[PDB]
Amino acid sequence: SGPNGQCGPGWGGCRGGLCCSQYGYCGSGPKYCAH
Repeated sequence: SGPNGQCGPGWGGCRGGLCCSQYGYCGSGPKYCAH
């Protein structure tokens, strides 16, 4: 995953406590995990 937390086709997914946001950026919270 890129240094900014980029997730998706070529960077990878997010960490266990992290989730792919609607902007392709890894983050925590229900607003990032509960997409």
